Amino acid sequence: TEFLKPRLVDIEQVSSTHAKVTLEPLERGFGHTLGNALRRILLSSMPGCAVT
Amino acid sequence: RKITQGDDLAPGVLKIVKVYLAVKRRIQPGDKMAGRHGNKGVISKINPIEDM
Amino acid sequence: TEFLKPRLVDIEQVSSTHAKVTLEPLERGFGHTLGNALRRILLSSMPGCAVTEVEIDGVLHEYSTKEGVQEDILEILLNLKGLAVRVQGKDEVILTLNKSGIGPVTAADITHDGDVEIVKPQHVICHLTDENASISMRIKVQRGRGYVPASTRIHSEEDERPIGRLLVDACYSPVERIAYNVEAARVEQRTDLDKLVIEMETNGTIDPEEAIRRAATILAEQLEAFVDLRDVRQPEVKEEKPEFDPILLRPVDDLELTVRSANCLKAEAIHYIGDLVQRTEVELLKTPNLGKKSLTEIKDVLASRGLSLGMRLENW
Repeated sequence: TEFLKPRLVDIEQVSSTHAKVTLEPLERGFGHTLGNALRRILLSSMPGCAVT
Repeated sequence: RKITQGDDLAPGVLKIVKVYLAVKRRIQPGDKMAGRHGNKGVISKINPIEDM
Repeated sequence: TEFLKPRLVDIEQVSSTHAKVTLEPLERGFGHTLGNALRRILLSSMPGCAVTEVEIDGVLHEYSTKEGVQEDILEILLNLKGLAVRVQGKDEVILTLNKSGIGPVTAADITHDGDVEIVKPQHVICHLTDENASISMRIKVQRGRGYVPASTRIHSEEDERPIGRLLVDACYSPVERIAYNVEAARVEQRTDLDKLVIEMETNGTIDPEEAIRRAATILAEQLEAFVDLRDVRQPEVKEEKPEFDPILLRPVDDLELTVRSANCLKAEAIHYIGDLVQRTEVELLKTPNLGKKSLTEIKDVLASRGLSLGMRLENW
């Protein structure tokens, strides 16, 4: 179905700190769901390491 | 015979015709909103449930 | 790789169309936001059940009424269209309303001794007035998908439907209402995390403790979307036509072939064998009435000319 296994095809780096990051194709506007629901995940419980 | 009634349409018109339209003027930006206490203004974006 | 995919949790059934599963423990805030995702799927795009098409015993359009009823048809059909059910073979059933004689007209006057569960056996349509009066119809019904009103295609929707063949509000989606609520975590190990609570209520087509995966799939199958990173796409393949020598400048007339072939290759518009020389054999299976024998004639009638199939060229 149009949940067409929508892999992250189009990333476009800007130099070793930043890319465009895009996810396609989506259900007649469904970037409105993912871009606010999943974007909260990306601010909740994430990896890396630092001073404590 | 209020439907099959006729009326004169003045010298210059034998007949007249009409159509009526139920225009479903949906929720959209640029349209205007308010509340009872004098707050009045334009709908200025539609926001995903989490964009709020 | 450290996924969690949690299971098993809770039950609180209330009445067939509403039950109340809930979720704890949750990590530090998850229950505060996640219940807004399904608020799209459990409205717009869901499979479930609806009426698709109707044909009636003396009523060419719903914008009207029938001389013997005690109620009137447009604002009846607005209530009839909600009759949505379940089906257990192939997706469709063309049901019938079988009704004659004095009194109410109901979901108990409809064909129901087959692969179908009419979960609405208390719906009512109208009345009849004499012991020989009638109201009857065919009723196409599917599980289908979406929230489709009786005008959605918006053009080619003037379409030639034999006058009385009503297209219908195929609103297959078994929910519009869905929402959620929250607590602190209450699992007696803790008082120190969060907890999700669900308030789904339905079209009666299902209960919230009966089935779910396709109704959460535009959120679960949105994960492969970020990994396993191979994708999907289609091409352009033709050239702009045409010049000498007139070996390609010929219709099917030149081939010496049969008549049903000459009707369906005419529908498939191949009025120059200059492109029948290079169209793929699988790409002739693209219009019906063109099957296993006509598709097999092509394989030597082209060769009989002193030509062949399978001859792409860099200029035509």
